[PDB]
Amino acid sequence: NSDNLRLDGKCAIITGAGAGIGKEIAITFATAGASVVVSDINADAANHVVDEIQQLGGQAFACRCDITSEQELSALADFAISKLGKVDILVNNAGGGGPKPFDMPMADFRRAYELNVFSFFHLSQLVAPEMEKNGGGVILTITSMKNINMTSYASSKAAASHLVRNMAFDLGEKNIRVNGIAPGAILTDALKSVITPEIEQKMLQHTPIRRLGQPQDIANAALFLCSPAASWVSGQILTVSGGG
Amino acid sequence: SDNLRLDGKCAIITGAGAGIGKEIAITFATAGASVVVSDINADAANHVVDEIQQLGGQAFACRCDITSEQELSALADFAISKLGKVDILVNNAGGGGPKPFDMPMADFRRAYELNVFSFFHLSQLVAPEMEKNGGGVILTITSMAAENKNINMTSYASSKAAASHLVRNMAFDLGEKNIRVNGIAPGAILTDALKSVITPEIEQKMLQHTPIRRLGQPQDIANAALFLCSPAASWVSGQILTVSGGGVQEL
Amino acid sequence: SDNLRLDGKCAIITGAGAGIGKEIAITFATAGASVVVSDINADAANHVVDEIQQLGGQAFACRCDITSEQELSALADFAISKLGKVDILVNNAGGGGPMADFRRAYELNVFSFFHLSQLVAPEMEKNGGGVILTITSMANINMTSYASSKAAASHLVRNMAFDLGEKNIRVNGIAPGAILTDALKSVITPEIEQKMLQHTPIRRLGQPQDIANAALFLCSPAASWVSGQILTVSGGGVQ
Amino acid sequence: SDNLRLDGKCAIITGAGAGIGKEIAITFATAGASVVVSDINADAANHVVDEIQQLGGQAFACRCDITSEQELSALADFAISKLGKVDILVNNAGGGGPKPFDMPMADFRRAYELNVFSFFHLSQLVAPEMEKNGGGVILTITSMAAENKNINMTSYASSKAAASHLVRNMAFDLGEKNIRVNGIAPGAILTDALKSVITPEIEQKMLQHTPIRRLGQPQDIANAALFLCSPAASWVSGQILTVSGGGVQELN
Repeated sequence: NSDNLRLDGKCAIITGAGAGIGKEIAITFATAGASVVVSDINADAANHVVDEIQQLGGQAFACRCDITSEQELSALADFAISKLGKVDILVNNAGGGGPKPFDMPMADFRRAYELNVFSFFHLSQLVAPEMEKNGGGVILTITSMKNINMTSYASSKAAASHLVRNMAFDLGEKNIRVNGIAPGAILTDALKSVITPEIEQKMLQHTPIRRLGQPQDIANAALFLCSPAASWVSGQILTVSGGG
Repeated sequence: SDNLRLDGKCAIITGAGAGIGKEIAITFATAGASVVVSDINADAANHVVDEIQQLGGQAFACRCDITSEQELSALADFAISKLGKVDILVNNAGGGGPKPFDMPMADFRRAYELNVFSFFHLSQLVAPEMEKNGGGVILTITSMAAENKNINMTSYASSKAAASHLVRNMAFDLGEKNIRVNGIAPGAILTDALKSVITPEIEQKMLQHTPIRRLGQPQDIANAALFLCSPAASWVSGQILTVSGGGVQEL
Repeated sequence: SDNLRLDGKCAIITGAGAGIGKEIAITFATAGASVVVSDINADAANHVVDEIQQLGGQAFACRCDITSEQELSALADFAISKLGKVDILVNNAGGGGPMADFRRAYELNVFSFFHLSQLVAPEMEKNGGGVILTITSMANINMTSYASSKAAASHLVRNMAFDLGEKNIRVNGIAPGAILTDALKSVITPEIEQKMLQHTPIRRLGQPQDIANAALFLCSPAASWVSGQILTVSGGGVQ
Repeated sequence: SDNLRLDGKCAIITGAGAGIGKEIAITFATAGASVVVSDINADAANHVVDEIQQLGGQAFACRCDITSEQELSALADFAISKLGKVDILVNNAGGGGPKPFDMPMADFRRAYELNVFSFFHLSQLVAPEMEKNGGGVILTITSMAAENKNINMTSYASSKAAASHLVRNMAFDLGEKNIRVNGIAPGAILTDALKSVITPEIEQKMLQHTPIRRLGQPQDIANAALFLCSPAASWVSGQILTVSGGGVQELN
């Protein structure tokens, strides 16, 4: 029930684990006893999160990967099985995302689909056979993060969400749970470089649920959903965004 | 491993006599919560309090019809008096199910009394009590009938869809008081009650569109309730988590 | 053309003495329906009958308090006396937007519509089909009562459609946004108004004509395979 | 008469050769619109242009492979040239269907080239032309798969859920230009295509969970398209109307 939120013996791939929400998923899962492949677009960023995990206990390995190359996604899977022996957990991060004008070049609209939909659907194809071997596992996508100037990322987030619901049918036969988190009003790095003394005091006037949560808030929900404690939770999208 | 423990924190669990609310009252108790156990039947409440004290936690029993506003005021008053405060409220008391379109209006209204009017009133009574100790967390057990459509479900589905939506609204309002509000839509739970009923032929039929192909246990739903009412869901509010192995189970 | 006409058909219409009800009443009369015009206030209902009669007869007035089951029932008996059959039912919630208070939203949006549907379906079954329509309340200030009631009523439609479908009766709902002429003046001001225009892509508020149009579509043979739909008429807004 | 006709309007209709998209162009042309009929086969759009012509309506054929951004740019400019304005865009062309989870990635990406990127680039093109007429309406034909939940449906369902959510995003971005954006999720339509495989026994399997016990006609969708693109929907934006008797119709 509190050992249900542990992952000892489990092996996890986390994409976009260099920084932000990905990073705390990787640290939270390692610290919960899982062997973890830390994957980012950026080799250096990957190795920094691994130093942080290794200096906490917990097994971790860095792998650079561009998630918009299939050859690269296969490399990650083949790497994961090479360093870990099996795969029980895939956590897939898109990356913040954020606003975009209607008249954006098509590439800029297509890019969101790689990050949030395509990469996620292919990595899920790469890891399902491994999971099935081991009598099951769990796949989890963290979608991008209020309705104007959002066609690319709101659109790609809704695709990924109904992809979760359907994947759960396809992969439930293999006893693989599929779910997603929609992260919300997160105090991210962006919003740190950009907050002045005068606003940190103005915000403290509001109640904790009316402010911003931390990436550890997404990380805690990710853990629960990928844990024995949620063994009958599938096709869910949990929005983790406080209450205004 | 401490943000999935409720040490100190004081919970009111309604309908905690049997099935889901019993299992939530016990999991909460064993995770450190002091637990007021409410049921329509004093006798069923006492069996669960006894059980929580054999296992080393602290629970008080309190008979309560959630359709009497005065009985709901007395339930809250009892919680403040034996625990000293309220941190958690698990709204499990509910009811109704398949009814024909031509039922009496009395029968249609009972659905709203059980699932809507009761829920809102108890939330509005405990809220001021939760602000004064710096906030709190409200959980309701809703139903998959709130998001599914079928013949003979007018009273039940509509009442539960209202409840599902009170979660979203209340989450906004009670945000100012630092209160979280969520719901759990449970799948088919293989409870003690059902385990009498269920032949191994019905099992096949219920799970025939359930991707994680087994029936639910009360523990599955109590695990979900533990997560949502714990500091690890401090950034989770206005949400309905469905636990049903990714499908629906007909009967 | 006449696939969006109501010639020879007989509509019951509540909340019809002002605002969205009145505009549906007149649209429907104009479309050829005989109309029972019910409002809480018998004066208001009576002016809408006389205005419909000046335009091209076939309207009848019936004071109804929709929160009392006897009043609901007399309006259903009164409606069968004057019209002979019922083909179309349009329930119009009496909710502006902003416990016994909490319950009133459920009387208007939920318990009135269901019970009126219960009285009127036996008549619709008898004549081999029909159509029922709810206008939900225009319903963040004291709207938790109206948003919950609106959500109930909306899923009532989705479910109630299965029940009445066997009887060849289609069920739908319109969930209207911020809509003027009617006594919204009450609280609108110039500040609260402009706060609605910034989150409405189509920069204008609704007229009652916006709903009555949708209402005519959903209640005509043009929408004869539409059931269990809530149509949002919000100029692009979100709820 | 007044609020539900298209006299003086100029429609581009994609996938217009058969089924739902053919009956949208015929009902639109009858409502008084000028109509650019587009299918992937110029012969298809033409047959339909002849059906329209033989009923009093001005129409024109411009073929388009919606998957190519250049034939998309060719269709846009043809309709500008032929009609003068673009007041209305009915997005109907698109494919995909059930495929297994272990599908080639090329099959998965194609569903997006068919059901999303097409819908969006073509909107990117007609939106400015619509702006300088004082507004317009865009309609897309989505799918109940965008809401429904089943096996072997990943490429189709996800992709259709993008098109459907696009609808409420484009409503916000184009409302400034006074453009309305809507969609319809059609039930099982007894098009000629379907009437040629239908058994008076699979009808029964499909009507099972279906409150108004009949399959649709392309007229049911065309009627709906006409409301949503007529000025009787002048204040309807960011909405999906599902037309399917209040049920889901399954081969399952």
